[PDB]
Amino acid sequence: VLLFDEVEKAHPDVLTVMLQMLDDGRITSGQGKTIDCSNCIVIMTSNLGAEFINSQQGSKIQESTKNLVMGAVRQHFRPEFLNRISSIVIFNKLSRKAIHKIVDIRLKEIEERFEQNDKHYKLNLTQEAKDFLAKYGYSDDMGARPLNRLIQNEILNKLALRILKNEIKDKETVNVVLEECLEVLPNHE
Amino acid sequence: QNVVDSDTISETAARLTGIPVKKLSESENEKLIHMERDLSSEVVGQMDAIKAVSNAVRLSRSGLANPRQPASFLFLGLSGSGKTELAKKVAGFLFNDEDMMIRVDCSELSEKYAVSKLLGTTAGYVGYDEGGFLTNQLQYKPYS
Ligand SMILES: Nc1ncnc2c1ncn2[C@@H]1O[C@H](COP(=O)(O)OP(=O)(O)OP(O)(O)=S)[C@@H](O)[C@H]1O
Repeated sequence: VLLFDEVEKAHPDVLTVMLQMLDDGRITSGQGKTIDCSNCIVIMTSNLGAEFINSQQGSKIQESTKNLVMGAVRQHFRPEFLNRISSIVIFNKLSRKAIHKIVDIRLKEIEERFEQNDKHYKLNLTQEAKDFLAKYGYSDDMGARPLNRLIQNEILNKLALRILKNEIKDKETVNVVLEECLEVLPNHE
Repeated sequence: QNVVDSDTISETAARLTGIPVKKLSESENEKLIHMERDLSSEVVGQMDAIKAVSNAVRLSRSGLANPRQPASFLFLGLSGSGKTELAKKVAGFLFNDEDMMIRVDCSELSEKYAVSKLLGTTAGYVGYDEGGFLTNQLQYKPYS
């Protein structure tokens, strides 16, 4: 799978080259050898529609907004480029319900990043924290991303300190502050 | 028996070097006529182009076309109109195989590499294997 992050910034000249890649897979090397990559998947991303997604016209992107985005795309890339795209997809605005689901997922990832069993949550507050985080991360302007900041700033930074202070051995708990904080299990042990 | 200027030598040279036009083929129906029909069968519309190519190709028959000029076309038009599909179909007819067309990746060009990747370079430069797209093909495929 090829991934071209922020294709809108790529100079049109390279996109011109991508035209070969995107049709018949005949991207060739500098030395004249043909690659033949028709078996691959090519994904490119961009922010061209931001000015219209920011119209806030629904969660599922509504009509008109989608069309204005298409407009931005057409005004940015040459038609020959766009014509070689199998599908142009516009992502949806991450609604509160999406945020709740996202929070569940992100918290799981945090556990997956825990290489050792001294970094482990029971978490608790599966409704309270979930709600807190969901409300605070519900911002169209950053998509799902501020959730990463919420978790770090409200949960992990504090955890780091609790670890340094030996206030945790394993099986951590998050507590509600009128904000969030962590339980002291052992205490400077 | 003997060596016939046409039926023996012209045809012999063609067997050796390629060059269908010197095979002095018995049929311009199963070489030109069918060309227009089949190119038209697969490429819808652009009949004008099909005929332009077929006729340019027609002139090469028996070597009538200018000894120093390749049949040559420039295809302009709406993308999605078969600007390269026709070319493949022409190869599809000429070599009875669309994949025999030599594609030149012009999409990637800079005056500092643009010629060299086609024709390669001179001695003293990293890598000789000259001819990426043109020299290395044209040396072996005279009527590609
Ligand atoms: N007149 C036609 N009849 C049948 N199929 C066609 C016709 N024109 C286009 N197509 C189809 O649509 C595509 C046309 O391809 P191309 O000739 O590359 O389009 P194009 O205009 O060459 O794209 P660019 O960017 O100008 S190469 C092919 O994949 C064909 O399947």
